[PDB]
Parts: sequence; structure tokens; C-alpha cells
Amino acid sequence: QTTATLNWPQQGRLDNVTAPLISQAPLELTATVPCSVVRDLPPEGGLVFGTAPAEGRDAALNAMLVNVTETRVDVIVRNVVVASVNRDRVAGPDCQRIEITSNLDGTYADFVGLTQISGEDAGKLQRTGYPDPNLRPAIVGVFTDLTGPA
Amino acid sequence: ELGSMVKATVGRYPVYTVGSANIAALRSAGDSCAMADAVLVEADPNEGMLQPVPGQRFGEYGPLGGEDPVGFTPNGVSDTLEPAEPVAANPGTPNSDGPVDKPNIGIGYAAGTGGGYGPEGVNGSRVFLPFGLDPSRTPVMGSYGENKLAAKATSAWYQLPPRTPDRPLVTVAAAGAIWYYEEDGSFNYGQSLKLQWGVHRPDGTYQALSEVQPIDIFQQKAWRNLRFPLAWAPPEANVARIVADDPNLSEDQWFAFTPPRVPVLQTAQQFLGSQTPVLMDIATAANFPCQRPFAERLGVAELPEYRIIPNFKQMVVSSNQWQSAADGGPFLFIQALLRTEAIPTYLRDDWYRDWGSIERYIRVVPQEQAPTAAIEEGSTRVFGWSRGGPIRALP
Amino acid sequence: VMMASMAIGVVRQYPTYSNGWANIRAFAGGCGLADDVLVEPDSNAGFLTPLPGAYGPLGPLGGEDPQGFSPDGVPDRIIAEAIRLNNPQPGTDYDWNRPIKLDEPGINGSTVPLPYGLDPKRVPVAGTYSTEAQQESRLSSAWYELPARDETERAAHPLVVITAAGTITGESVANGLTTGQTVDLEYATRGPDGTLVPAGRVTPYDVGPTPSWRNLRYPRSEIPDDAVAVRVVAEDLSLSQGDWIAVTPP
Amino acid sequence: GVGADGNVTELTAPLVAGAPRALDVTIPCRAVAELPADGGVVFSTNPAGGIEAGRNGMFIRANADVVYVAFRDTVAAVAPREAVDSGACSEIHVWADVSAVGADFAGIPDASGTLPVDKRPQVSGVFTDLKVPAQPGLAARIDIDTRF
Ligand SMILES: [Ca+2]
Ligand SMILES: [Ca+2]
Repeated sequence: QTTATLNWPQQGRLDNVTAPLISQAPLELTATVPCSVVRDLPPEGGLVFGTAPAEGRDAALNAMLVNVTETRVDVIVRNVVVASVNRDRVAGPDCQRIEITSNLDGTYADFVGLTQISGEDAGKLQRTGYPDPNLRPAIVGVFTDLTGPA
Repeated sequence: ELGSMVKATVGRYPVYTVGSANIAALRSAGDSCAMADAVLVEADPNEGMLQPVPGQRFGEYGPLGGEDPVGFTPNGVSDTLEPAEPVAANPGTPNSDGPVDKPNIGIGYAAGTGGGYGPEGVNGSRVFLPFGLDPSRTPVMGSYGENKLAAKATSAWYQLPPRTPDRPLVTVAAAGAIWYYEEDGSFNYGQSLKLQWGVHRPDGTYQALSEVQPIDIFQQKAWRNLRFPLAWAPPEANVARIVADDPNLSEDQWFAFTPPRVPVLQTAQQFLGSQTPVLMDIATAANFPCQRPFAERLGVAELPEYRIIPNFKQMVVSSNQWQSAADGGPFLFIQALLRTEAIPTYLRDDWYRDWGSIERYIRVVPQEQAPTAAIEEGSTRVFGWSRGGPIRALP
Repeated sequence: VMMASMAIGVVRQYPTYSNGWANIRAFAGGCGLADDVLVEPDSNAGFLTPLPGAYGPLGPLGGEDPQGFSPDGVPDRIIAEAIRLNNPQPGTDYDWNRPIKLDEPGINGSTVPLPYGLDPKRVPVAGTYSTEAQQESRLSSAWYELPARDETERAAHPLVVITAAGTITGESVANGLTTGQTVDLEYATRGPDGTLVPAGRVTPYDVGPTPSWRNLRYPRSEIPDDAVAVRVVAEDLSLSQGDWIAVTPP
Repeated sequence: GVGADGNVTELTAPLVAGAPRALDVTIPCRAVAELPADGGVVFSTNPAGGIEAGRNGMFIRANADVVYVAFRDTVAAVAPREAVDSGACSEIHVWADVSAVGADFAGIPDASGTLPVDKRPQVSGVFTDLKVPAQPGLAARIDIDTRF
């Protein structure tokens, strides 16, 4: 069998990419976004990256979005809020990465460097997600809102 | 086919069955109404409303969101509460005028379950309250339009009357997309609405005993009545509250609710006796052999005062179609002269059963002015081949 | 019966697309339906000039005395060649999810979204629908010029089309002459003194759904070679609320 | 019926077969000026609050500029209001029998109509809107279709 793998940023340029899959879902999706790119978006923020245009039809219902508002860093996968965090905490000088793994085990977003502060735990890591194998996003490309050198 | 009918009657007894009705008619030698004795009706569904325990503090709206209502709003309900999926009646149903070349599909509501707007409320809601619920006494909280929050709500404790075998119910009106468990253990997806019991300590505070999921009769978006029997509550509970979660961000995953209430549950034979005119549909006309259908004498009909309906799927596919106004049914002079209401009704001991309903008829023009007319009967001696003209029967 | 049924259609539609003429053209380097279907690249060219005069607030589309027509007399969710329902559908177009208004009034004063990519700053509208009081509506537009007198052109421009919505009556193939309110096309002639006399009328070719935005067809073979100008005569005589019409210049 | 004090009272007669076999009306003319400068619905045959009232009834109206007499849903015999209520015509005959359906205005030159015989109105009562006690020219007569 011949395999195939899609990576992004292709050539050190943060340009959008289209690659519509016929099966509508990959096998595995691993994304590692540093916490030093949140402090570059405008205060209103936008899409750090995604697998569908933010204004497409049912893009949040079908795809995976990593949004940055004025108050939140959110990871939405098929209308399931995963690992929501307050903005200025990631903007603080303690965040290292954000790892958004999604495979047959489940969708799990990690906020390496951060620990929980509320929500019945207040003592564990910010690893948040769901062990559902049907939460794999629908891939059409990679669409960001950044620009310039990657 | 004999045991499935003997066991259904032996079990499930002294509850309702055709066998039980026939046995009662034989033992009473005739004077016994079949189904108008096992049905409990609630007239005036505004005296059984529950009242919050005095000495509590609330949020911005009132005693329906406890202290921190998040994403839940009084005007948080939709307007078109049509079902997410129609009924899709099966082919071959006897009393249905559906074309055999395509599936028969329709929608329906009871009286105003799914309506629009009305006067204001004690929370500022422009929502129409069904079942005759007064808006000046009935707050509302909803969660429509919050597609980016996934937010919850919790209510304040509502007191409970003393235990009595004639008020075995606590009732809520939701009109949402709630998760519930059927009797056979199955489930409908929906969203989370529950209810907590509790013991309000006189020389102390509340207890928060246990949580309970609702039981209903149909999967729909319009207004309804979720039920919590008092046989589920411990013998020492005295207060109740409401808990809502709504964690889904989809567009059509929301719900609303209303303060709970304990009905009064008068039977269905004392309510409407054997003299009041009643419109009984084609399916429910054999189970009420003591009610008087409205009479037609000289081409004019007398107007009914109540309407007895079969279950929802039977109604919307046979009763609203067979008796249409375009087909000559009794709706010709009913849609033009009378408006409908709804009465909340229950079987005596089967809280999981979707039996039909009862509606009240209100005249568009009162009867003080516009009274009934005189007919001035006469007679002629027509022959056997006259046929003066045809009947206007083409709508 | 089968042989005659399939041999009659070949003779009736000729020289347009039939299932046995395409198989014969395929030998001489021919396509299928791709040779007999005509598409409008830009559906904004070909609007006729109204002869000068004095009109009211509806522009030249509404003539001297429009009775019951208003520019924004259209319901909310009216789309091109479809019927917008409540819950979404799989293969919808872009205009299913769009603002009900336009936020800018057109050249007519209306705020209705126009189909086929028609610029609201050039294409007026007029409608009969109302929500307060029903009425009998009439309309007779100005005289719209016809292009020229040449057959080389008519070999390539064999149509006069009107974008309309409502409950129009017209001629179809699947269901001939479905009744309803009327939108027709009057054509005029000249005279030795110099004037435009009303003499003639053409009925449309409806193919689209009932309440949608669609195209009414008038082949230029019905209109004679002495016709000088063209105008729209619309009439809605039903007092029901779900019986309305709406038109646009030819 | 003498009405409340001296006026005329409405009626209710839910015909089972829908349309009658004779619907003579014969309404006067000068007894229309009582309408409040924008006439209501003088002598409907279905209540104004029904589901489809105008879609099945008779519905004489005044409209404050033109008085007209509708039918199932179509218009017959429009007439100007200032010409009518001034006293030009006498009666507003609305005979709606079988093999005849019209709305004659009886005095205005070209304010008379005629409809196909399948435009018969559905009768469920007599619902006027005037406050006129009793005229010699104000009548109504409905024949119920009792053939079975
Ligand atoms: Ca929601
Ligand atoms: Ca109209």
C-alpha cells in the first residue's frame, strides 16, 4: 500500500492550503502550536489554524477550529468545546506549547506548562478532551489567519 | 392471540384495558363509562403552581435561576417549534386520505404549543404560555441563541404541599430538546434537564436529597408536560428545584422550562358529564359511551364545547385529515366559529402512556349578541327524479 | 408502440437535442447536450431602454398610474429557482443564508435581494404582496425599445426574458397552462404620424417553481418584424394573501 | 330579535352542507353612513376572526373610498363610497343562488357583477356591523339544503 501525509507550513510561509479528502476524515491528526503566537494576533484574534474556513457552511460542526478571542483560547471539534482556557493565562510567561492530538483513542488538547486552577480539580494538568473515536475532524485543508514567516 | 389479551387484562389491573371496561360494564349492568373514569383532567392549571421557599435570594430575573444564570435567558426560546422530524404515517391506515404514490407527512400542535408572542411576564418574556398559564404569574427561562457558550442554570427550592393520594404528580412545561429515558430503558438524545428533592430544615437549611430525570410521552420540540410522580420522593421531602446543563453548541440543542406545579386532578366524567356537547374523533368515540355528540337537526349543527382527541401520531395523520374542511368534515363551521385551547390530562395510574388530549372551545363572537336562529320548518312533495341541483363540494 | 414513441420525438424536436440525432452527430465530432444548451455568462446585459417621459416613484417600470404595486412588495425568503424551508438542505446555494434586507436601497427604493447576480443599483423591482390590506393591482410599464431590424442578430438573440416571482400563469411542457395572476408582454408598432400603438400580447413560458424567482420567456418569433417597442402588463386580481406577483424590466 | 336596545342582532347558523341553495340579501344604501369614516365589514357571512373568513364568505366592505362586495375570494361590483353613501343607489342586492351569483348595486351605472356558480359562499351565520334599528329595505333570506 502507498501512504500519504499532509504537513503544514510547506515552505516556511503561512499561506492557506487546500486538500479535500475523499474519506472526509484522517487517521491521526497531531498539531503543536507554541504559546508565543497568541501574543501576535490582534486583540480580537482569529483562527490560529483550522481544517475549514471559519466562515464556511457548518465549519464548526464538521471541522476543527483553534480560536483566540479577547477572553479565550478555544479548541472546538465538531461542536464539542475541548480545553477552553482564559486568554491572558496562555499569554502569560509560563505556557510552552499546545498539543491537539486526535486519533482512535480520543481528542485531547494539552497546554504544557499550565496547571488547572478551578473546575473540581485545581491541581492537575490542563490536559482536556474526550475518549471518543468519532471526534475526528473533517479535513478540507489548512486555513489560518496569520501571515509572514512561519 | 388469546394469551396476549388475557395477560394484558389480568396484569395491569385495576388499571385501564378494554377487558376491564367490559367487566365493569357487566358488573354494573350498564351504567359505567369506559374511559371517562380512568382519565384525570386538570381544569384551572394555575392554582397548583408551586411557590419558592421564603427567605431566599435570587439573580437578576427572579426565582427561576438561583444565583448565577449563565447563558440562560428569559427570552431564550424559539418561535417556530415545529418538529425536527415529521410523523411519516404508515401506508394503509384506514381513515386517512393520503395519496398512495408518496409517503403521507404532516405536523401538528395541541392548542398553542409552538406559538409566538403575548403580553409581558414577571421576567420580561414575550413568550406565549400554553395550557391557559397566566403570564403575570409564570416566569420563563430559556437557552436559545447561545451557540458559543455551553452554559447551565440552577433554580431555587420550591415548596411542596402535604402528601395526598389525589395529587401524585409534579409537572413542568419545557418545550425544548431534553434527554429522557423511556420505560423500556431506551433513550432520546436531547439535552439534560432534571429535578432535585430536598428537606428544608425548619431550624436549619436545605438538604438536596437526590436527582430525578423526567418522564414524558412523546419526542417533540413544542410545549409539553414532564412528570415526576410523588411516589419517587422520600416521605420526608418538602422542597424541589431545577437543574439545567445544556453543554452542546449545536443550533437546535436547547431547551426552556417553567416553575413546577402539582395538579388537582379531577376525573373526566365529573368535568364533562352526559349533557354537554362534545366532538369525539373517529378513534375516541367508542371509549366514551356516555358523552353526547353535538346534534344536527335540520341542516344546522349545534356547537360543541369540548373536543376529545386520539394520540399524537393518530391525530395528525387521521383526525386532522379525514375531518378536513376541504373534504366536508365537521371543521367547516368549527374553524370559522370557535378557537381552541388545551387541558392537561393524565391516565389514572399509567404516567408513561401517550393517550390523547382534551381541548376547550371558545366562541369568536359571544352568545349574548349573535344568538342562535329559528329554522321555520315546512314541507313539500318532490318526486323521485328531481335533483334540483348539485352540492358545492369542490374545495 | 415503443418504436413509434421513440421515433416521433426525433422528428418533433429537430434540429434541437434528441436522443438519436446526437448519436448521429457524434460521428462528425459532436457533443451531447453541450451543443444545444445556451448559458448567460453575465446575466446583466440586454436591458431595454425606456422611451423618455414622466413617471412616478416606481421609475419607468411602473407607468403613469400603478394601482397596487410597491418596490419592496416581496416576502422575506424568496430565492432563485428554489423554495427556502426552515431546516437546511444538502445541496443549497449561497443565497439560502443571507440577510433579508440589502442595507442599501436600489435605483427603485426597494430592499429586496435580487437573483442571478442582478445589481440592485441598476434593476428596479415592483411587487403586489402586502400584509395590511388586500387590493386589485395593475401596472403598465413604459415603452421599451427593441434592439434593431436585422436577421443576423436574431439568429443569435432569439429571446426576450423577464425575471419574475409570484403566482404567474404561463405555458409549460410538464404542466401546460397552470393558472394564476397574469404578466404579459405588449408590443407596439409605428405610424405615418409617428407614435406607438398597443397591438399584440405574448404569454410566457414558465418552467420554474411556483413562488420562486424565475425567468419568463418570450421567443422573438411571436413578436413580428414590425414591432417597435415592448412593455409589461401585470395584473393580480386575487384578494388572498398568498396570491401575489412581482416583476422587473424586460 | 329587537337586539340590545333597538338595533339588529347578529345570528349563528352553522350549516352542515356548507353553502345554502339561496342567499338573498337586499341591503339598503343610506344606512351605511354610520360607519366610522373607514367602514368595517357590513354584513359578512363568516366572522371576521375566523381562520379563512374572507376565503369562504361574502364580505361586503366599505374601505372608505370604494364599497365592494367580495365572494369566495374574488371581487364583484366595486362602487365609490362617496357616491354610494350619499344616497345615489337604493339597494345592494347580492343574490347568490345556484345558477346565479351577482352583486348588483341598483342605481350606479356599471357597478354590477356576475360570477361562476361554483363561487357560492359558505354560510355560518349573519354577522353585520351596523347599528340601524329597522329599515323596510334591510332583509336577508337563506334557504338550507335539506334534500336527505
Ligand atoms: Ca446550546
Ligand atoms: Ca393579492
